[PDB]
Amino acid sequence: PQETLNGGITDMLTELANFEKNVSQAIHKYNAYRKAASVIAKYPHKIKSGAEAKKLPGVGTKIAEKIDEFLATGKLRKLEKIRQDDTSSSINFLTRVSGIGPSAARKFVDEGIKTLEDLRKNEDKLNHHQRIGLKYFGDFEKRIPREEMLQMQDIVLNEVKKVDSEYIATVCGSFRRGAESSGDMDVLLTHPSFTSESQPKLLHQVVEQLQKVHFITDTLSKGETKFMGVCQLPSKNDEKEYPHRRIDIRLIPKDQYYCGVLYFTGSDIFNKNMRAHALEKGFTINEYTIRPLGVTGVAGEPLPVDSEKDIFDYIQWKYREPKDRSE
DNA sequence: CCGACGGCGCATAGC
DNA sequence: GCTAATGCGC
DNA sequence: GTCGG
Ligand code: NA
Ligand code: NA
Ligand code: NA
Ligand code: NA
Repeated sequence: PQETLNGGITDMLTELANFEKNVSQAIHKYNAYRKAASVIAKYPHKIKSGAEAKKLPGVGTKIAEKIDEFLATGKLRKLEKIRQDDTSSSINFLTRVSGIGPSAARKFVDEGIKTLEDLRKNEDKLNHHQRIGLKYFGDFEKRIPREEMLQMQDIVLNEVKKVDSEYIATVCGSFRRGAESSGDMDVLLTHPSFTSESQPKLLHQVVEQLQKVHFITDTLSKGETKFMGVCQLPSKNDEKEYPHRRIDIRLIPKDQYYCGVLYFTGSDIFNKNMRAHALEKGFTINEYTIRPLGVTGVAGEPLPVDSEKDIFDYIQWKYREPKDRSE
């Protein structure tokens, strides 16, 4: 539905969500407000009262009251006040730097560091992740058009294959479901030599190749199974530079790969629905495995999985393509 | 009334 | 020095 | 903040 419907309500709830997470450090209220915003954003009517909204799952008595106040006055008193509170709006703002969470944002604002310029002048106080997040603050808040995702995928798959043609790499996330834009790039990597029961340089060799061709420009964190960093598409003769983008690469054991691909393809809602059905059929599906449940509820050993299809086959579901996995 | 609400890889105080 | 907890992001 | 056992 068009934002013209309940965009004022949804924006208000998301704003309240951020202050719960970033200022109050109340992650479950942050998720409460988000869930309310999501269910409202799906509702195909311009909401007329708090009681109407309360019929939706995730909207309770308090959000109903807030909606009544927003509908009658066009604002929320509590939101206006915290909006103009110098310290709270600064803590909320600083968490938009990757690497700055609620605790670091609080500590910063406590000692007078409230803006990006303040952070710039205080690099001594920033860890490595935070410095990168600052350097790319604007680029990281930009979306990635799908054409650029295809160009990024071209490079990633080419260089992975060049390191060892037995690697398997899949770009997941909404991109794999067909999305016209993406927030980051999520790469799932495996190799036949790497199983649950089997090697500490499998991920490193791929990261190193991507750094040697100057696709990966920065590293946020790197271990033996997860890389989080920054990359940038190459520009040409006299064209403007592409923004820097967030990329993650995870190395998964071959026998857990398609459980990983399924899970990191999503959507979140599809995942829950698929996991709901799997239970109803006697299986438990997590990020790693699919296991049968005994009649006492006791989980058995993980079943062999060799494609996404196998998982659908186990739970008597027709294979669905990623484009039809929105829910 | 009252606890759950996701769990885990990697970076960076307490002994 | 080692170990575990915590912040962080996803 | 909302849900549900
Ligand atoms: Na409700
Ligand atoms: Na942040
Ligand atoms: Na953030
Ligand atoms: Na080869």
